[PDB]
Amino acid sequence: SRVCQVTGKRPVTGNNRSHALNATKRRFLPNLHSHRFWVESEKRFVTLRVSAKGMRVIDKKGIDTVLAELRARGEKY
Amino acid sequence: MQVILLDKVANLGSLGDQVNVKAGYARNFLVPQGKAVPATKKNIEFFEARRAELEAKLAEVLAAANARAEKINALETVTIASKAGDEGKLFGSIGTRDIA
RNA sequence: UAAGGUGAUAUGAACCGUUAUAACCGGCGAUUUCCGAAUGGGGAAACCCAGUGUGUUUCGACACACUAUCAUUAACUGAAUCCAUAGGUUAAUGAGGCGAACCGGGGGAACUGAAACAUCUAAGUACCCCGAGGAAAAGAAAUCAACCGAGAUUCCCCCAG
RNA sequence: AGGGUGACAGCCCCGUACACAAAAAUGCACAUGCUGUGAGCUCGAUGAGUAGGGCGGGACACGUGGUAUCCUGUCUGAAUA
RNA sequence: UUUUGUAUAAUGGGUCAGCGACUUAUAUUCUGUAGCAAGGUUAACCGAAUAGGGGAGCCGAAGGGAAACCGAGUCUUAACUGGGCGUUAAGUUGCAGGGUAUAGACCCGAAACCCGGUGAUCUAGCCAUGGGCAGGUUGAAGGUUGGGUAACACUAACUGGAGGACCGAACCGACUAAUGUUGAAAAAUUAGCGGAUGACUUGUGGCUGGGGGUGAAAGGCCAAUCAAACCGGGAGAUAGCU
RNA sequence: GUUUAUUAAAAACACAGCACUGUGCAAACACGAAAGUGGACGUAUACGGUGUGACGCCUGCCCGGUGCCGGAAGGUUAAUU
RNA sequence: UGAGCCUUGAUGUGUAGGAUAGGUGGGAGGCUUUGAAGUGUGGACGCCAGUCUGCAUGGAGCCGACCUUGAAAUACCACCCUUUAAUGUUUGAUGUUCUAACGUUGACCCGUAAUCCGGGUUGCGGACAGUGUCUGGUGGGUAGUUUGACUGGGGCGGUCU
RNA sequence: GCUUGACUGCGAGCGUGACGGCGCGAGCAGGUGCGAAAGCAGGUCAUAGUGAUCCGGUGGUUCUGAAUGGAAGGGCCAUC
Ligand SMILES: [Mg+2]
Ligand SMILES: [Mg+2]
Ligand SMILES: [Mg+2]
Ligand SMILES: [Mg+2]
Ligand SMILES: [Mg+2]
Ligand SMILES: [Mg+2]
Ligand SMILES: [Mg+2]
Ligand SMILES: [Mg+2]
Ligand SMILES: [Mg+2]
Ligand SMILES: [Mg+2]
Ligand SMILES: [Mg+2]
Ligand SMILES: [Mg+2]
Ligand SMILES: [Mg+2]
Ligand SMILES: [Mg+2]
Ligand SMILES: [Mg+2]
Ligand SMILES: [Mg+2]
Ligand SMILES: [Mg+2]
Ligand SMILES: [Mg+2]
Ligand SMILES: [Mg+2]
Ligand SMILES: [Mg+2]
Ligand SMILES: [Mg+2]
Ligand SMILES: [Mg+2]
Ligand SMILES: [Mg+2]
Ligand SMILES: [Mg+2]
Ligand SMILES: [Mg+2]
Ligand SMILES: [Mg+2]
Ligand SMILES: [Mg+2]
Ligand SMILES: [Mg+2]
Ligand SMILES: [Mg+2]
Ligand SMILES: [Mg+2]
Ligand SMILES: [Mg+2]
Ligand SMILES: [Mg+2]
Ligand SMILES: [Mg+2]
Ligand SMILES: [Mg+2]
Ligand SMILES: [Mg+2]
Ligand SMILES: [Mg+2]
Ligand SMILES: [Mg+2]
Ligand SMILES: [Mg+2]
Ligand SMILES: [Mg+2]
Ligand SMILES: [Mg+2]
Repeated sequence: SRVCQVTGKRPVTGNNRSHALNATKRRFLPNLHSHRFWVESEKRFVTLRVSAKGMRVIDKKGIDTVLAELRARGEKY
Repeated sequence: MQVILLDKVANLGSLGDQVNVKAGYARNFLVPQGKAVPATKKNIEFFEARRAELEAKLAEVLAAANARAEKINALETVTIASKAGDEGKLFGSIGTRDIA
């Protein structure tokens, strides 16, 4: 599913609003990208489907800590 | 992304020069190819522990190497009994095996 | 608890019992085919077909038990590829499905009304979905207040159409 | 109270008021026994891709309105009694 | 019943019996009636449970002005001879009723819109696997032989057996007529008619699902239903109409 | 040959043939939030779409309009800043 | 090929003049053997006067209060207005190259007695492509709707205050 | 010829409309113009020359100003 493994960002629903304020249901999808992350503590690349925000979370927190959060949350990576 | 360089990168720095590198350069090249590691202000003291600890264990040896050359001119006189006879030939007994 | 009982349509037959294992009532047990989550594999539900291991004074064959999937954990095993990881085998624990309403969450109409209609309304209703519980949710101020003060949340009456 | 009984029964029958009852199982409460979790005092610490912002939407009675406040899909991004 | 107007040849009713349509709730206003009266009354709740408590509040006793503000006055205006609204008029809570409001809102009644399901045992197309086409005609290419050619070509006979080929049963269809039209049958029967080795036909199973399918295309077919199936739900949709 | 099962079998539909156009393969195109599937285990002598409709003689003039193709100078022109 | 910027280097003719005077403080001499003056000369400025500066030879010399002048020396310093040179660096644009993200519906290997998938190796593309958010365009492909009344029936026509 | 009464605030009382509204209006206050003065003038001989509300725009007005002071916004008068 279109779900970020780091942040949990999911598709969320909303409205497209025209100039006449006609409301048609839409979706807001996350900016998901499958990315290979180097884990220096495992000598290994880990591939995660991650939002661009999740990548910034990884840069700020470190992949070792983010993977610890995942394996606590299940989320078999 | 602030990184500390673990090695000389050509156009950036030299074995520790915290520079502002684009995150893709660091994320995908400098960290996996171990030229750098991010500057968390723990790695600015954890692998600049090589800047900190490997330097900090040198200031006390610099001071302890001064008290070792203090006992030099203390004794300076030994009972030497192997006489330089007719112009100094070694036959006697002074060093390195056994006195009882 | 008992002098009457063997459920009913529903008689009759053949019997049981009458001072305490007749029947009746209640507690705790026990038996509890096949299907069905159905779980050994399959399948046109109530059928078909196995495997392994135990045992069986005829060696024709019988009896019992186990064998699903996922998750978590552990042990043993084990690639590409040195360690390793993936993977694989076993064991242990738990889950699985059902169910009226209430509950929280994820999605989410239109008829309709506007005396047309698009904003708006209907309505976050109906409906679909996930999940839980006896209730759920909420909840211990980064809240209100107005310079006086109140003191988590929830529900009822007002405030106020 | 009520229900029956050959028509309408306080006194015919079953019941009712009232008073009694449990070998066994089980619940809600009190006390206690065991194994878990740690009260009380001292100095400290005080939840960051977060608050806030831009874009788009949603929720707040409140339709973007002069629109505070909350949520966040997207891009960003502080302070730290 | 509907109408200007119906014996009307306008509507409706075969008859009887039974059922079948102005309700309910909460607000608001007026009337009546009762209570208290410049006051009236409590709501939730408590409860000593139709009591009593509870006066939180609500309406009323003052209005004017957009408002600040003033106040039996006030607003207007720089200010009124003045003018506008007010002041000289008892309300309030029950009970009952008439109206209004919101709800299905007197009852019945659409075509339709949306949501979620069920359906390709009919039909349409496709997929796989199997079967069917009596009998009789025609006589393509090619081949053989002989002739002919420098050699090819070309030519005659014999052979050969092509074809969305011909005639015609099964089989598949459905051009015409008549019958039938409360049928024997919600599409047939009878006499004729077309195709009948093919773009044929048929059995069994399979796939495609509703704004979707499928369609040699008729808006045709998708279970006797199709310019958007069926079932259930939203739903008592709405109906200025009957 | 096909068709309005159940009032229309036809001149309608289809047809071989013709033309235009798209398509260089992860093809275009289509069904699909997507994965993927068909196209096709095919590769431009192929596939898709469109129109015309055996064959024969043929298919004339018009690019202003609408569309498509190509051009990109300049004019105008969004978010953004 | 476009702009920023600490710091230093260089841009300054009213006339008085030996002539390319922004100004205040700080002062009596700074510069010159990690190299002077007199010459040739590279690329610039230019009021055409000469300044700034690179380079080579050169080896003990350039510059003051000056006579003048509202201001007296780039004699050393310090701050800074007008002026334009230069990088580290800052972010802009086009193109080229690279690889390490990303892609691979290329090959081989393993999982694995598997044309799925994943991992690995390698090649090829490669910061493109593709995807998300935002955004202009296009958009009967699809959807929701509108398309008046009067009227000697309606429509056409006419009318509407 | 001279001038700005094509004035400001009001308005007894009337007319006309279902209503919205439209019309006529002496006279009062203030301040103007013309006339020597009486007086006349609140547009034009009269009857057509027009558009409700909403949403907003401009100017004025310390009327209001969501703790308070301001402001925003709103209201009021004028006007588009
Ligand atoms: Mg099974
Ligand atoms: Mg089984
Ligand atoms: Mg309507
Ligand atoms: Mg709406
Ligand atoms: Mg306080
Ligand atoms: Mg906040
Ligand atoms: Mg926002
Ligand atoms: Mg707001
Ligand atoms: Mg009539
Ligand atoms: Mg008559
Ligand atoms: Mg008659
Ligand atoms: Mg009639
Ligand atoms: Mg009649
Ligand atoms: Mg009748
Ligand atoms: Mg009757
Ligand atoms: Mg509608
Ligand atoms: Mg639907
Ligand atoms: Mg559905
Ligand atoms: Mg057919
Ligand atoms: Mg034939
Ligand atoms: Mg027959
Ligand atoms: Mg026949
Ligand atoms: Mg025939
Ligand atoms: Mg038609
Ligand atoms: Mg049918
Ligand atoms: Mg329909
Ligand atoms: Mg339902
Ligand atoms: Mg109805
Ligand atoms: Mg034919
Ligand atoms: Mg027909
Ligand atoms: Mg016919
Ligand atoms: Mg044609
Ligand atoms: Mg032509
Ligand atoms: Mg063009
Ligand atoms: Mg349409
Ligand atoms: Mg009409
Ligand atoms: Mg006139
Ligand atoms: Mg304030
Ligand atoms: Mg405030
Ligand atoms: Mg204002």
